[PDB]
Amino acid sequence: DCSPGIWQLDCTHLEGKVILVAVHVASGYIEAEVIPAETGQETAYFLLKLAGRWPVKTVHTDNGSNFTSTTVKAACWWAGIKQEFGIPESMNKELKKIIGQVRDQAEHLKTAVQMAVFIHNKKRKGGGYSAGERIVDIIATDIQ
Amino acid sequence: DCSPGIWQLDCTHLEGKVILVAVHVASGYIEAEVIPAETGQETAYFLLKLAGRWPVKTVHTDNGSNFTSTTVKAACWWAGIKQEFGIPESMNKELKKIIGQVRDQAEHLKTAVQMAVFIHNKKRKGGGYSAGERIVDIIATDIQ
Ligand SMILES: Cc1nc2ccc(Br)cc2c(-c2ccc(Cl)cc2)c1[C@H](OC(C)(C)C)C(=O)O
Ligand SMILES: Cc1nc2ccc(Br)cc2c(-c2ccc(Cl)cc2)c1[C@H](OC(C)(C)C)C(=O)O
Ligand SMILES: [As]
Ligand SMILES: [As]
Ligand SMILES: [As]
Ligand SMILES: [As]
Repeated sequence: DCSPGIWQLDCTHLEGKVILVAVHVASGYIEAEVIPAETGQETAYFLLKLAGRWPVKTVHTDNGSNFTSTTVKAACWWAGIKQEFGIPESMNKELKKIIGQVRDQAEHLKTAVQMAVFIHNKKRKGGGYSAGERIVDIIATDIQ
Repeated sequence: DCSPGIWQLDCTHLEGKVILVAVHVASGYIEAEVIPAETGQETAYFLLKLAGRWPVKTVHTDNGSNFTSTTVKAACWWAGIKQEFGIPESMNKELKKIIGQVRDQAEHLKTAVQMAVFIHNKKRKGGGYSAGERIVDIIATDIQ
């Protein structure tokens, strides 16, 4: 399906804390970080992080105002990301499911989150690669 | 050259702050994070993060005592990482070079670091893919 450089970025709340969640839409691969609160500075920094790892062409979000900080515009600018003016899923419900199941295993919400991300990116499809294998396949295919 | 699941993990110091630096040895691709101080908890958490993203088989370090926390052993255990009992470069000098050059562009050391990581992972070889393209090629090739 989708162009290999599109990502979706959003925040959920759990335990009084904010989770920032990136989804590479063609694969389903997520990365995620617990931040103390939703600020433009946290978003910018996460985008900077994401961009030096993957080819990030455009990012979409379900709250466009997330992206209005100058901080955030500065990060998109410097790393050459364009915003998605062009899409009018839920992993957030599912990753939240996975978090709920491991929460036991860890003291800090952040550990549970990364544990949940690990499980998600590694599960093979109901029948069939894993999100982790898919993102890498898609992005390599788009190289060679 | 090297097995696609080997990583090197180490810390450098700059500005009174600790930088944790992961290097995928077959590609030269790095990821990096500024942490407030070198603790076993920071290392564990970074490994958890790294492992849900890439297939991480073994990790090496230039300071084996970094890896003796139970916290750290717990993270390697849960994510199935083995430590490298089997290697007797410098990117640290080079990434530090790249940091020194961009430091100007940012207030916080952390931003400069991610900016430096971005530049590193994206530069094409002197003649020739980039570290970013290489890691993805290696890891996809080892899938199919
Ligand atoms: C604070 C902590 N203390 C521990 C003490 C003993 C053991 Br065995 C594990 C942990 C883990 C622990 C839990 C799970 C895993 Cl996979 C690895 C370590 C944590 C976790 O925090 C990090 C990862 C930041 C150190 C946690 O939140 O529980
Ligand atoms: C605090 C800060 N304030 C700013 C104010 C105006 C503008 Br234009 C950029 C920044 C940037 C800034 C600098 C570089 C880039 Cl690439 C993007 C934003 C930062 C950076 O911090 C992060 C990334 C955490 C927000 C920084 O350390 O300078
Ligand atoms: As957000
Ligand atoms: As943007
Ligand atoms: As370290
Ligand atoms: As280990």
